[PDB]
Amino acid sequence: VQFRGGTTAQHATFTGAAREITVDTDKNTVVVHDGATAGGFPLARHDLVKTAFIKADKSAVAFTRTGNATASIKAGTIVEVNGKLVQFTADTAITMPALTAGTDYAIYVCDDGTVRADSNFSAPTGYTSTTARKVGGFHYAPGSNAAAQAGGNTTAQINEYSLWDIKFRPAALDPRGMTLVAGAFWADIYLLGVNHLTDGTSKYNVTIADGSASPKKSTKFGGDGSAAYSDGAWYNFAEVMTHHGKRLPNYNEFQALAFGTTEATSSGGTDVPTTGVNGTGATSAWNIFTSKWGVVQASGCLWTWGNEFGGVNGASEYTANTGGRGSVYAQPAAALFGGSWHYTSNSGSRAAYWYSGPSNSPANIGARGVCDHLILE
Amino acid sequence: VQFRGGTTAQHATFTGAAREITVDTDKNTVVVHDGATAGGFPLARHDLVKTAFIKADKSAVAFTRTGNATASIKAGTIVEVNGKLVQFTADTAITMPALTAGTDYAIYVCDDGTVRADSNFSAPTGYTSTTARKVGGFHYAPGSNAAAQAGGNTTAQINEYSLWDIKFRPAALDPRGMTLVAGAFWADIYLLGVNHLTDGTSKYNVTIADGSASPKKSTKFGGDGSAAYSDGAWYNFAEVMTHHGKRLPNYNEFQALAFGTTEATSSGGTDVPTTGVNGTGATSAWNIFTSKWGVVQASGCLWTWGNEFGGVNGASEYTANTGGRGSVYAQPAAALFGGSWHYTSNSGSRAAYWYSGPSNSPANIGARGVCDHLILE
Amino acid sequence: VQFRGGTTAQHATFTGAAREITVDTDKNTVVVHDGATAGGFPLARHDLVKTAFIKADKSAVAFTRTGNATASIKAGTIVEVNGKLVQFTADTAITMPALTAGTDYAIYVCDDGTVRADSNFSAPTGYTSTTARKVGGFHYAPGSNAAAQAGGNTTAQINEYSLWDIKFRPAALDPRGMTLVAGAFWADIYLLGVNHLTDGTSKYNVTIADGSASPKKSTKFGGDGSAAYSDGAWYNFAEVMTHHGKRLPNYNEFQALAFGTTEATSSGGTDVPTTGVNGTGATSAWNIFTSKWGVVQASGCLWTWGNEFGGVNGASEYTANTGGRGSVYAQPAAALFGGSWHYTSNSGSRAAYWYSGPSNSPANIGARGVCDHLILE
Ligand SMILES: [Mg+2]
Repeated sequence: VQFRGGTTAQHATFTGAAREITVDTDKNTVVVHDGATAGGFPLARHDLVKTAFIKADKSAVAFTRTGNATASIKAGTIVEVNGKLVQFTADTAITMPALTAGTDYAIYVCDDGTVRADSNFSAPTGYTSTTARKVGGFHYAPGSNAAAQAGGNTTAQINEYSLWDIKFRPAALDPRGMTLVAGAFWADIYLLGVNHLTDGTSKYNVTIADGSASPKKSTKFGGDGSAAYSDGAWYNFAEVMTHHGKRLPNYNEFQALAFGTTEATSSGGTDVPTTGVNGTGATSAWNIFTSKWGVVQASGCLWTWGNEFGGVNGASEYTANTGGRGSVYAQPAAALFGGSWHYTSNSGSRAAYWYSGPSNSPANIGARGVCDHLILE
Repeated sequence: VQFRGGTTAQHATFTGAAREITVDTDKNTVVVHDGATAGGFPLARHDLVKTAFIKADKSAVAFTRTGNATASIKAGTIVEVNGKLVQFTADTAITMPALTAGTDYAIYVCDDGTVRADSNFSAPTGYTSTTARKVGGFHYAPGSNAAAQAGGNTTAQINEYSLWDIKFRPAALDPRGMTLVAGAFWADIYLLGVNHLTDGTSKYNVTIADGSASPKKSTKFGGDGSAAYSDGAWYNFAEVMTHHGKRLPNYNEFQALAFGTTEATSSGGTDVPTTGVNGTGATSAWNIFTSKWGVVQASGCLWTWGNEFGGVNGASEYTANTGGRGSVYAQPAAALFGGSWHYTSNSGSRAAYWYSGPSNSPANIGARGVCDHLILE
Repeated sequence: VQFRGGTTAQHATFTGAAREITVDTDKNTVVVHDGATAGGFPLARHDLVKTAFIKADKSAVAFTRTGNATASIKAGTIVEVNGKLVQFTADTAITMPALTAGTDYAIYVCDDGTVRADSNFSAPTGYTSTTARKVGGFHYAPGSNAAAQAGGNTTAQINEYSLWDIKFRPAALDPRGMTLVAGAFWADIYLLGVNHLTDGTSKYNVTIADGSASPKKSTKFGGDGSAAYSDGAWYNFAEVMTHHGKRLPNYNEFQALAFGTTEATSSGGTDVPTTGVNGTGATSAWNIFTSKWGVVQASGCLWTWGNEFGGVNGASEYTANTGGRGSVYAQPAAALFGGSWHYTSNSGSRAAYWYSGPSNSPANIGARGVCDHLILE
């Protein structure tokens, strides 16, 4: 059976009988008729709804944490994948792989109707990137989020605030290793590592970048992938955050992201070399410093450079201290937040130090990234 | 009549005659054929266009203010609601309820083809949240926006700049009580109130939060809903804004949002206890301080904490003044903007004071929230 | 042939045979049936996918620069235009007009299946705004982007980083004359001009706005389109950026956008009056100062006001120096970035000067705009 049809031009002056259907041969679609409206009512090609992703509540993430190792996709979620509609009319359990402390996972909605997580961010095992659509993810943390203001524990579990989907996520290109702070913005769970080019800025159990162990030079600003910065100046850490679509925190962001840590407490000992791990000679375990949002080593471990200036100024004369990129005049200090291991009761979620100019590079200053919260219709 | 059909796999090697239609039984959709293309041309299921919202001009809000108490939805607006297409081919009047000074309203497009406003943000009277879709809203202000730089009047009316829709709105979760400043960002119409947890940050005729009447403690940062902060330090006001997905203004934002106020003028008297209402012993009525964008008490009433640091510094020694969350060193002042009631000709849209550290808490400092402008395709 | 049909209510209790199609006369759409599901499966009206724009990689712009004067639209791009689906299954060449140095172009996908650029931002020649859909654009620069840290050349060509589309673009209303810096945010290619109301903030070969040649007064803040500001104070430049949905850069943004310029080098001579053109008596041609991202006169030409405060403070007393909009107390300096023509080896991508209060207005300070990167699903 071949239906009556014609071009779009031929349809423009044609009024079909009520409930008559024709085919527009220019568009390769069906046109429904009502006995009254010239041109009828063309229907949409599936191609024009490719990547559709519809949630019942667009103001919240698409998933719910249901236990330390379990999560569900929410009722009312509709997903286009591989030419098909896949929907969930009730909260539906996500099939989990083996979960390993300090690892990010991607959540996929597949064309067989299943929803599943995997450590692989291209495709889950058993599927391809065609039959399985990445719609979100989460961080399986090495310990709990802070229930109050005494840090968390060392029981590996899903961080509820690290749940993201394609329309509810970090603005930064790579959403991995980040957590949503009070619903307002995203923070890196871990302090910046030396090998951030391959690891991203936020990775568990890696060597922390600071004034002595400088980060690798950004490949967007002349770096070759191997060379590190000559030192850990503010300029270099800011440049690295920019590379990854992030920034250093301001004071309002820092107090928010670090809330839940054990206040007026520092790591002790002589160093904090590694993310998510006890410091060298530490008197407090790493988990003492976990925030409400699951930010790890949120205070009392390393200072983070901030994206704010103020406090004491440098000399009122042109000073070439920017790594060969011009001079500064009356340069104010760049903020440092959080305290570090040797600062005893001065560390905390509002600890702030404004004496150090941006060219300074001591062993107890590193960085933590933040970015905007991206919500989409 | 049952059409020829089969699975998606069976369709992959099938080329129907030109204008033949088949049914894909995996997808439950129609496939159109052209006599040439194997697989044909699948059509889209309605489920995959749920929540569609299309405007002729996505760079502007979907509505036009047509009078003090009237507004229309713009021509070319197409809305999916309850499985149906509802569109407007000309500017179409919004059915209004009784309008009450200092109240927010939601605009709904309903499946019977009507567009209507209501004080209820779940559903308009006569409808449910299924048959009526919330697409936007506005603030019915207690007075006019400033036509020049002498404030506004006390004639209750729709604030044109407070019009928002789901793809043209404050980035903050709750869009109510906000206005778009020069098309650039949104500002709270009213100064922060004590009861912001229930009222939101921007509400007419409520008790203003300041250094003596501290805001309720944020429930995202340890608050129980009843307890207030011990004082009105910068830290506490910043924390409240974060709770609501907002922030304190910087200097560029403040001069923009306050433009239109009566410059070099203060409220006078001894206090400004309440939003949108005359101050205690005031020599100027509240409306003298309305900005071009309808920001109420924009200057000369209470200072707002700003999200900027600079000016005079605190001691260059560790000082525990953050409410038990660590120490500050060489802490710069946090900006204050706008002036307050006792500052005579020093108040204005560019009034700025940089002597007060963030731990200060006097009766003449409160806060105003701002957030980004969210525009979506 | 008229198909069986009825209202949506009549459909609710109707289960058609498998592969039966009916027409919902309320919706004017087709409903597919499966012999089991009451109500069947309504299909989507084309109206509900109007403006659909789907890319294979939503994290990147839709176009690729293939030469100095050529570009293609990427494979997998699907576009709704004039009721039709237009797609590209391979990278497809964009038809170019004559290209003129320092000019912005719009890219259109047309309903005849072609993709083409034009200097006109309403419609390309030969088409209307109905048959041709603006989907993006680019800047044809007067010289190359910096390949290293020695600026660029004077060979006119497409700036790859200036490529934008409707879902990958400056957050500012007008995307023209901007470039994406390290994938993080957008910067104005050119310094702010006097005639920014008609030209936008970023235009080639126009008179630069500075402390002597003040910008035209913003028409959103009392300007009439002809009057200029009394001087070039920080306040005025910030106000102009706000008008255009932009802001002055902070330090982290500035070092990023200016990277690639010839460091520790200034224009020389006595002035830099014009964008994209040699300075008056310059010892370095304009192209010496082109950044990696194609930011023109990025350093060593004019200082830009920054959106940051710090450094040396003004008197600790109320000072009416805001153009009649209140007084400032202990006002910190507003940052200046980049250096200017007379600053020899002190200029560069990290050059910063913090001695000048915002009310200052010398001939060697202007402004450059930045804004957020807008990525959409
Ligand atoms: Mg500052």
